[PDB]
Amino acid sequence: YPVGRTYANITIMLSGLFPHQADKGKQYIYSMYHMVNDPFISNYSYYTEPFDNGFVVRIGANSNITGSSVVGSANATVKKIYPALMLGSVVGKFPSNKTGRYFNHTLVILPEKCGTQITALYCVLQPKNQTNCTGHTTYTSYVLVENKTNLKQSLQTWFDLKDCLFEKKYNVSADEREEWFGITQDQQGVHLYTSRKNGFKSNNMFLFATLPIYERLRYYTVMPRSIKTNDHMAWSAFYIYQLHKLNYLVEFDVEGYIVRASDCGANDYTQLQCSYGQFDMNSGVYSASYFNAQPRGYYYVANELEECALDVLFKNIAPQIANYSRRVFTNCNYNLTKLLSLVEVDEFVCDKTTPESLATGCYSSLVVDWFALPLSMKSTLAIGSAEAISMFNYNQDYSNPTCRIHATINSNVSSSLNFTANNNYAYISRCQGTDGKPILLQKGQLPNIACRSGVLGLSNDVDYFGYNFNGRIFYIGRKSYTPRTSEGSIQMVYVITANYAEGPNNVCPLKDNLDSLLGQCIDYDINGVVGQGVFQKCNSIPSQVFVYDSFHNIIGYHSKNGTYYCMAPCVSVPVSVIYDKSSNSHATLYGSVACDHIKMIPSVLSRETATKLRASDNGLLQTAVGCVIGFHNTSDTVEDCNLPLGQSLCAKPPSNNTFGLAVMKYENPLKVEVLNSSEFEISVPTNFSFRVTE
Amino acid sequence: YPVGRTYANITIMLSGLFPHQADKGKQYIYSMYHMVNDPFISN
Amino acid sequence: FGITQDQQGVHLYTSRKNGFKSNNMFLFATLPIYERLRYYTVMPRSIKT
Amino acid sequence: EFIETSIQKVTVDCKQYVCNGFERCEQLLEQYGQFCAKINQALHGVNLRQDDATKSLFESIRVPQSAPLMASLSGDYNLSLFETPGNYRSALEDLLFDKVTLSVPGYMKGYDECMKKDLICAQYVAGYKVLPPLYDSNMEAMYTASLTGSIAGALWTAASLPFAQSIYYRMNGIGITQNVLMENQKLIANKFNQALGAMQTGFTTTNQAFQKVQDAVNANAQALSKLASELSNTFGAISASIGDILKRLDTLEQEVQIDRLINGRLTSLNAFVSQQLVRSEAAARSSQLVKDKVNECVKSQSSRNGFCGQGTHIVSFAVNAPNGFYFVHVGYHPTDYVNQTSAYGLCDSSNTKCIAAKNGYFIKNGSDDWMFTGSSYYQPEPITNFNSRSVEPEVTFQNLTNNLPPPLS
Amino acid sequence: LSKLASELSNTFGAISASIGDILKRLDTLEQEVQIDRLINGRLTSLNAFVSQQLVRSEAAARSSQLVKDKVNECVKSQSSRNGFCGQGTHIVSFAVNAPNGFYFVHVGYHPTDYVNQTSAYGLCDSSNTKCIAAKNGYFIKNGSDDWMFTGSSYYQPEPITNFNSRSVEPEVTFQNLTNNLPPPLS
Amino acid sequence: LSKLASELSNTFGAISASIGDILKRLDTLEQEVQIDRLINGRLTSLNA
Ligand SMILES: *[C@@H]1O[C@H](CO)[C@@H](O[C@@H]2O[C@H](CO)[C@@H](O[C@@H]3O[C@H](CO)[C@@H](O)[C@H](O)[C@@H]3O)[C@H](O)[C@H]2NC(C)=O)[C@H](O)[C@H]1NC(C)=O
Ligand SMILES: Nc1nc(=O)c2nc(CNc3ccc(C(=O)N[C@@H](CCC(=O)O)C(=O)O)cc3)cnc2[nH]1
Ligand SMILES: *[C@@H]1O[C@H](CO)[C@@H](O[C@@H]2O[C@H](CO)[C@@H](O)[C@H](O)[C@H]2NC(C)=O)[C@H](O)[C@H]1NC(C)=O
Ligand SMILES: *[C@@H]1O[C@H](CO)[C@@H](O[C@@H]2O[C@H](CO)[C@@H](O)[C@H](O)[C@H]2NC(C)=O)[C@H](O)[C@H]1NC(C)=O
Ligand SMILES: *[C@@H]1O[C@H](CO)[C@@H](O[C@@H]2O[C@H](CO)[C@@H](O)[C@H](O)[C@H]2NC(C)=O)[C@H](O)[C@H]1NC(C)=O
Ligand SMILES: *[C@@H]1O[C@H](CO)[C@@H](O)[C@H](O)[C@H]1NC(C)=O
Ligand SMILES: *[C@@H]1O[C@H](CO)[C@@H](O)[C@H](O)[C@H]1NC(C)=O
Ligand SMILES: *[C@@H]1O[C@H](CO)[C@@H](O)[C@H](O)[C@H]1NC(C)=O
Ligand SMILES: *[C@@H]1O[C@H](CO)[C@@H](O)[C@H](O)[C@H]1NC(C)=O
Ligand SMILES: *[C@@H]1O[C@H](CO)[C@@H](O)[C@H](O)[C@H]1NC(C)=O
Ligand SMILES: *[C@@H]1O[C@H](CO)[C@@H](O)[C@H](O)[C@H]1NC(C)=O
Ligand SMILES: *[C@@H]1O[C@H](CO)[C@@H](O)[C@H](O)[C@H]1NC(C)=O
Ligand SMILES: *[C@@H]1O[C@H](CO)[C@@H](O)[C@H](O)[C@H]1NC(C)=O
Ligand SMILES: *[C@@H]1O[C@H](CO)[C@@H](O)[C@H](O)[C@H]1NC(C)=O
Ligand SMILES: *[C@@H]1O[C@H](CO)[C@@H](O)[C@H](O)[C@H]1NC(C)=O
Ligand SMILES: *[C@@H]1O[C@H](CO)[C@@H](O)[C@H](O)[C@H]1NC(C)=O
Ligand SMILES: *[C@@H]1O[C@H](CO)[C@@H](O)[C@H](O)[C@H]1NC(C)=O
Ligand SMILES: *[C@@H]1O[C@H](CO)[C@@H](O)[C@H](O)[C@H]1NC(C)=O
Ligand SMILES: *[C@@H]1O[C@H](CO)[C@@H](O)[C@H](O)[C@H]1NC(C)=O
Repeated sequence: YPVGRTYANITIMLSGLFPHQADKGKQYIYSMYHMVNDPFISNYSYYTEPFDNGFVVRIGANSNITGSSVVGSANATVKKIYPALMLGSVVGKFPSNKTGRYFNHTLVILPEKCGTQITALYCVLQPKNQTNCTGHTTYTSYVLVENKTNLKQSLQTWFDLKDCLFEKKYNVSADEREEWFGITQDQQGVHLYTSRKNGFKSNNMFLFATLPIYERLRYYTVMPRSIKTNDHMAWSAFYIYQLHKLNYLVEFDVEGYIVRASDCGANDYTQLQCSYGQFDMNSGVYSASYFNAQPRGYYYVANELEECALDVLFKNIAPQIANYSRRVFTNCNYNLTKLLSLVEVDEFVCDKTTPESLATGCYSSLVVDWFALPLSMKSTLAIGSAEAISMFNYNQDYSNPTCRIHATINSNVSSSLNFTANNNYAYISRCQGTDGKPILLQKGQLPNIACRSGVLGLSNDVDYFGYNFNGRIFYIGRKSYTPRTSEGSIQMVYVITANYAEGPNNVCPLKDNLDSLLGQCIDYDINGVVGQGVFQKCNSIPSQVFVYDSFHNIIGYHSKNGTYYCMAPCVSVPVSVIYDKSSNSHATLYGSVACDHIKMIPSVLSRETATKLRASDNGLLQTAVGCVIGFHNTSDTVEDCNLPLGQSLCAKPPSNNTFGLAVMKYENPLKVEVLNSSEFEISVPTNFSFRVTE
Repeated sequence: YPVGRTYANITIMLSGLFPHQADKGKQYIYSMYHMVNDPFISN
Repeated sequence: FGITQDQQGVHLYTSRKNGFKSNNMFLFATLPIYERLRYYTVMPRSIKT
Repeated sequence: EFIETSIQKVTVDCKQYVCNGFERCEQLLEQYGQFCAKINQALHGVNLRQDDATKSLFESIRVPQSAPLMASLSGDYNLSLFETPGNYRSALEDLLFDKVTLSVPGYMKGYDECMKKDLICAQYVAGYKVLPPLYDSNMEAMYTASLTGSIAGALWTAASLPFAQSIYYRMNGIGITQNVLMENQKLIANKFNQALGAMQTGFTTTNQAFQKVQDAVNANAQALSKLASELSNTFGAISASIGDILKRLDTLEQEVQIDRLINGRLTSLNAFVSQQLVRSEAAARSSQLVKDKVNECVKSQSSRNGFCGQGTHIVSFAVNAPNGFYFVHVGYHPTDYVNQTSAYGLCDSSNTKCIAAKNGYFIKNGSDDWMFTGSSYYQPEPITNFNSRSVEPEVTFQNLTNNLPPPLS
Repeated sequence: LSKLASELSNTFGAISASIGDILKRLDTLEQEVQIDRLINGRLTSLNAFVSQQLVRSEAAARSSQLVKDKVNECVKSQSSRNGFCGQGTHIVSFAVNAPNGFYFVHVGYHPTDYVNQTSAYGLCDSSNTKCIAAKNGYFIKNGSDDWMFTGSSYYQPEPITNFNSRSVEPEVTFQNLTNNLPPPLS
Repeated sequence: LSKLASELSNTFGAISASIGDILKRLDTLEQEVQIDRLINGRLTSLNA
């Protein structure tokens, strides 16, 4: 049941953790003692199954009947037995080369006193170096055994508990009805769900415990349990199903319980139900969506070129802000770790990008602007600033993705790679001309050459100096600053501008197959172009790589080896579901597509159509409107059709269980012939009947 | 040609640096030496 | 032939690219000149007869 | 004159259109409600209503009796434009479907050439699909051919007549007198063929009615292009590709950019659905109009001006069109008029019995000897009991005694 | 109505669909940003409802004119046109109320079995002086001669009588007969 | 006509209904943000 919000008598779409439809799960059986007698077990301590968003256990079921004892050959009444789980984060091997050992802290769930109390202790299980117990060279398995009348005292024999956090005890009333138990881990902890909340009158599960376990459990196993007593009693089998992140369409009843759901990707009819958000449907031809077209792969290629010269940022002297230097990097692969390892970044300001995505991602160029500037005046580089820095020294161009990195270099690293700052540092505090107005600086431009030459010429601070330059006199001003921290470190400012385009995208991150993923929805990352799509091999300019469409949709890819790949969106083939309400049968129309294409994309279809199309062939007919699956050709002609398929084409519902593919026939009127003679033939009735037309 | 994005068989409304229609511009012509010395140029 | 200065440098355009089958111009060079150019002039020359 | 009675039935995959199969976008779309289910139900509703409208229209067009050999067995009336000759379409239907610039999508294997090698080819990338029509192109043409073969039934209270006899009975009830038709049979057929030839040679950019057939196709194409053109718009985001937004930007700002893409796609889909509803209303009105036009003009003769074409109606032919039905109305257009005078009704001086003109006027030939002519053609003739009736005497009736017509003597 | 009512719970990208929760949780600068994106969704819903009501008013006006025509052509009098007033040939129609409109019950004349026959445009003697034509029927024949008259919608051979055959003009395609001529033509 | 003409004075959440005042009062990023919500209102008016 979805925690957080309670619904009642409605029908909505959920996106929680649910098992997929018709999942058989894993079945586990518990045995008795023989007929001294010995435990009987089923190799259950060797499997460390993955957690994978938790699981769900069908505790009980298959009860109240005459079962079979596992030992010998005998029959007895089956009773409900509670499984004991064992959940941990890291696995390993026992010192017998036999798997099933959980290192570090281990959540252990196991019932007490013939299943009337549930104990969930979470701590480390150290093996006990004895004979035939865990931790020796001679070891088969650990068995949790208990008579008829505590399980933890049987756990003390095999394992030795140490440094143990908590032990939660929960009370459960003994019964024989089928019970649902589920486990799920979130940021708050390991939630526990059971069907015994709010009375016990449904199979829905509500949260009853939240154990604090803040590292993720990745594995779980089952204690092999045997109960000391052939034809005495029998124990039920519990089934464990995995939880997947997927969508159901659920329907709540009047007391707000889930009475029916619909796995969206299971059938074609459930794709219809999930696409229209309705359970009870009317007969007709519909339009369904894909609820099983999630990506199942990955592909990444990029051009491999020489390393960009990012080492020029850490040589010569640190530039002044009045005379900063710019470098543009093209047609090379860049490694930004060479920039970010020698500096101590403590401020970044980015737009249209992030520093996490500046390291990856392919651009068309890489413009880097750097100068020395103290951190105390880092607000003068902020957007909208009215200081003298932003109008005469450096105006940032915000039309492109940028990252302004305020970083510092300590004296040890800077002295190692000869980064020095000993000359005077200054900025243009005034750039007026002969006329009394300041010369403002355009976005993304170097300082004005008339003011910059004069400011770099002087060596002392002055506010209204009269410079000459060449011709007209410019009245300039110079103000000094110290970029070096009194500890010894130097403070820098790096502005990195990234230019994206639809072209070749040559500059790519530096790093140290597609034929196996053909026909499936995959995540492709080709030359900085990301998206989703299936890939085929079509016939082939093999230098522009991405052939486009008039709507700028990518329709094909030219590989580097020479082959031409044929991409399409994962949801591209239109699907119509022919549903008949009386027969409760469904059929599928793949409109306007020839029927060779469906056989080579079975992964993106529904979960039942994939298994029908992967096991042998046949069942697919080529009509005038597409390729139908679930039909059969009947060569029957009809005059009216309640499920019109297309171009004068019917669909007779069944009464195997396949729809009949009929055609519409034109009922000819009563043909009369014209006259050459004077006499003209006529058609007169001789019998009538009243008919009504409302 | 608009760099950064290609197009193929489509009428699109562009924007950029283009010359205005029916502009004569400035016409420059080169020559040889005036009549093999004394080269002949304009200003 | 065409020229254009951007924030990434001075671009150079010519119609000889892609086999020289049209009058459209495509970028073939990007000089690393980050000073914004204000003026241009035509240098006179004369070839010998 | 052309009437457009069919909308373009399309189905849009809402989830693929809005979010392109990205789970982050699909997580953000669920806070806008149940948009995709509502849009799917609206498109299915308009498609179901269009199918029902087509079924009802063709059930109204269907005629219980027809003569398939009537259009070929005729006199000098060159009726080969509507003659059924593979393809079951007539000459005019083929001309209409060939002269229009209509790109019919491949219904049987169109995905094999749209990809693996254009609004018929952009539906597989933009996540919509133009549904195939309810009836085949041949089956619609058999309905039209049966209607055309059933035109020449008996106008009075079925019965099969030649085309020449039928247009004779139509023009007799027009007002043209009995004796004019027998004397101008050849001239009438030669005048009919000239008008049909002029309509045949006028299929250019000069007639407005065929331009309406082109504007219907252009309207459908513009609607589909407007639906498909919002996949490239960014709507203020960094790019129109959701994957590029997911790669370039952090978690907090991806919500803002993906939401501003989502709102644009929602607006586009809602505008398309509202346009489909308005076009469905127009199609319903035009379907009722086509029903009335067929049942009145094609199956009878009009007594009302303007309806069934300008002039005065004689015969009408209905053929199929790319988006609706095409009507060819043949009218009676007189050219030269003669001024005359007549009377409400003539009779003798005793006023015992008085008569009135039937389907014409009592013209005067000289100072006396009143004659009768047709109401649409000039042909004086003696007054006969089959072109006049006995009516009540009136105070405005003419009194004559020198020459009495045989009804009066 | 469900579309109008169920879009109050849509957050439209905000943190919540409740104005009070937004006012409590957020500062006065982000409150504007979140309340505005709720407001845009509500305005879109109201404008969509108003436009839909306008289109439905258009449909209601067209259908009201249609119902007026149906009543005055079907219910108060029988109709001479096919297809209208129900399929078949109209005889009588009944109009009753419906939830959102009106319900019409059209009763039609639907023939079942047909008999082929031959008839004539007119019928007169060898003198071709006066000729008659059938009224609401055709002049059928039962053999070599003795032309008779039947109804146009039911087969019943009846003798030709002056109330079911009007006198018309002679025509060149009319039959000539002098053996068993009907009393109108004798 | 009044609905067409009177929705040009609505700010739709922006600081002003005049583009020139927005360009005078805000930096580049907020100019891009605030002009777009005026643009959406004008597009909605024209489409309506
Ligand atoms: C981008 O630049 C960074 C920094 O220059 C590269 O990281 C460097 O990677 C090398 C390769 O592994 C590391 O060398 C290793 O050194 C240890 C001893 O220090 C040695 O035992 C290993 O066998 C190996 O040689 C190096 O330490 C590491 N430097 C830093 C600062 O992380 C990075 O590899 C570059 N990117 C690419 C794609 O090459
Ligand atoms: N010792 C012992 N333990 C058990 O748990 C046990 N369980 C059974 C239960 N046997 C059966 C037999 C048939 C189906 C069966 O037909 N199930 C359907 C699903 C439909 C349904 O029953 O609800 C199936 O899919 O197989 C199930 C359990 C029998 N002997 C036992 N013996
Ligand atoms: C997981 O278990 C390992 C041992 O299997 C722990 O490693 C020990 O840590 C203690 C405390 O720091 C040391 O005194 C031991 O020498 C370590 N032994 C080994 C073999 O590494 C490890 O600390 C545990 N993990 C956590 C998070 O506690
Ligand atoms: C086995 O039998 C017991 C009783 O004979 C079943 O328990 C009942 O289950 C129904 C099902 O809803 C409840 O309404 C009753 O209240 C239960 N009675 C008791 C005393 O608990 C049990 O469900 C049966 N097991 C199976 C698997 O059907
Ligand atoms: C201002 O910066 C520029 C470049 O950042 C300096 O120009 C360089 O000068 C050195 C030696 O003078 C040359 O070797 C380089 O080739 C020059 N590079 C460029 C791009 O011109 C310039 O010297 C600096 N001004 C001052 C006063 O130091
Ligand atoms: C639950 O919904 C059904 C219709 O699905 C309705 O008939 C019934 O009254 C509802 N229950 C309550 C308590 O309102
Ligand atoms: C376990 O494996 C190790 C090496 O893999 C081997 O030396 C040892 O004998 C094995 N022990 C057993 C009980 O198999
Ligand atoms: C167990 O003890 C024996 C001897 O007492 C020793 O040889 C062996 O290594 C021990 N094993 C472990 C896992 O401590
Ligand atoms: C069962 O009882 C016997 C003695 O009654 C005892 O030896 C044995 O350990 C018990 N089994 C357990 C506790 O699992
Ligand atoms: C569980 O049961 C025991 C004994 O019946 C009792 O002491 C304890 O308080 C119970 N705990 C809860 C949570 O009900
Ligand atoms: C620089 O390196 C030297 C030698 O390792 C060390 O003594 C000094 O502390 C380092 N500088 C800083 C700031 O830690
Ligand atoms: C720094 O300069 C000195 C001066 O000679 C030189 O010896 C040394 O190699 C330089 N170091 C680097 C990293 O360039
Ligand atoms: C590619 O061309 C060859 C040459 O005729 C043809 O046989 C093959 O079917 C083509 N493949 C595709 C995918 O078009
Ligand atoms: C069904 O069979 C008939 C006759 O056998 C044939 O004409 C028709 O093409 C077939 N339909 C399909 C889809 O194969
Ligand atoms: C008319 O047809 C109906 C049904 O075929 C039949 O029951 C009835 O007897 C017929 N009447 C005559 C007079 O043939
Ligand atoms: C676009 O391409 C098609 C086929 O390549 C061509 O026939 C057409 O002339 C081109 N231009 C336009 C405007 O459609
Ligand atoms: C009818 O017209 C067509 C072309 O309009 C011509 O080819 C044909 O010969 C004509 N038929 C007669 C009988 O004149
Ligand atoms: C014809 O005579 C009658 C009776 O004498 C008279 O009432 C009527 O006005 C006369 N008509 C004309 C046109 O004079
Ligand atoms: C009847 O007789 C008249 C005059 O003799 C002739 O014109 C007409 O064609 C005849 N009718 C038939 C059907 O022969």
